Amino acid sequence: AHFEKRFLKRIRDLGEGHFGKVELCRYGDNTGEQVAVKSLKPHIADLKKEIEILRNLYHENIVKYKGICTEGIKLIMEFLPSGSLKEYLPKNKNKINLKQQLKYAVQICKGMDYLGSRQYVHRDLAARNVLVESEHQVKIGDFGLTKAIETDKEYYTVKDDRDSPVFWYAPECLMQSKFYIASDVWSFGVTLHELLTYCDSDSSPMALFLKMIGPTHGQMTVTRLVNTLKEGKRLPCPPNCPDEVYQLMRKCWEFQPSNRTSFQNLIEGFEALL
Amino acid sequence: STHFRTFRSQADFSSITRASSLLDACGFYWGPLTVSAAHEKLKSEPEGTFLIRDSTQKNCFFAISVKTATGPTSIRINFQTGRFSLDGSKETFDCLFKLLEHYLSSPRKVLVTPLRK
Ligand SMILES: Nc1ncnc2c1ncn2[C@@H]1O[C@H](COP(=O)(O)OP(=O)(O)O)[C@@H](O)[C@H]1O
Ligand SMILES: [Mg+2]
Ligand SMILES: [Mg+2]
Repeated sequence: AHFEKRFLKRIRDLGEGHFGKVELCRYGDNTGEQVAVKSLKPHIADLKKEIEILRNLYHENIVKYKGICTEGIKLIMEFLPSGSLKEYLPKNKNKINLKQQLKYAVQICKGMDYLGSRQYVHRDLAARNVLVESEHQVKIGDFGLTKAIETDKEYYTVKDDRDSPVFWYAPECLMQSKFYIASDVWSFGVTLHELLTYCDSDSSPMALFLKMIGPTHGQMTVTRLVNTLKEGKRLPCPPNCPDEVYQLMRKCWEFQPSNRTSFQNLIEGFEALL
Repeated sequence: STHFRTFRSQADFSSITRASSLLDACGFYWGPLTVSAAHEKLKSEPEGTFLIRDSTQKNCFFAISVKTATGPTSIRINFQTGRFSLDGSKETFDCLFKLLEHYLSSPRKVLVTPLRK
């Protein structure tokens, strides 16, 4: 489980996140398979925590852990060629129909429900972090912000002083930094909105919420986002999205965490439509 | 522009909504004014005319824009655990308007008259 830095290929780059960079490598015979290596891209203590989380997870709809490259530390994992839904959906708009989207929504819920069974809250469930293995299979990655809820507690309060994808976050996360399992359910409804809009930039969660908010900048954007959610305003029904699917999407956006649906009820909801 | 910091506590969120509520009451709060837009409104005002607006930085809430001898400038309002403080000062206040009422009596005499809408 220990890869040597002297045999890494460093082919090209795969994708850049808000916290790190991912590159494609292989490890003169070229007998090594393709692997995705995640570097720090300036911190060092957070990447070690992310590796310990990924090595603890083992699910069909979660990116498989591979190894570690010492020096600094680099994370090695399986390489999914189709990238993320943020890149796969805009390129296959006429290929992925509604039934295939609902199939993706079921796989994401089964992966998130398993993640919740291990007291883990993802805290960054978005289409850019849902990797695509094939046309019929997707996996969940990016656990840099994942936190573990204590077995006797119902949520985990964050004192990280780090940036957060606020346009995917529930009101309790924005106002108090509290993260329930229901907080990931909120993020799923936003991610489901991305999946149905094929990750269109003009219909992104940020662009639509900024339209509802109006002129804003700075950290006061968070304040105005909370006030917009307090007014009962949510992302609209995507075009060509049936009412039965949008109702399940609205169940994820209840202001109260206790009023939101669970992942197991979402699986039963989407499976009833297939 | 994608990521921000969530509020660290309900008390912190109550502090900012309390300040935003008081700022909407006064006439010299302009909300989402940029640095260039605020300085254009202040360059022709008498020296010492100040203004309250939202900061443009991700990690800051409010900022003050005043006209000094060299023209319109801007100062950050640091917020930490319900306390407000200026970027170049060590005086903390539990209220934003107590911070303003203090520097209206400061020996520096930087702020004197507010620019109303
Ligand atoms: N194993 C992988 N296979 C294919 N693409 C990947 C893989 N890992 C990461 N990526 C790409 O890298 C991008 C960002 O990776 P991620 O680790 O989520 O960033 P960060 O965690 O720094 O925010 C994603 O959009 C994804 O497309
Ligand atoms: Mg990411
Ligand atoms: Mg990340």
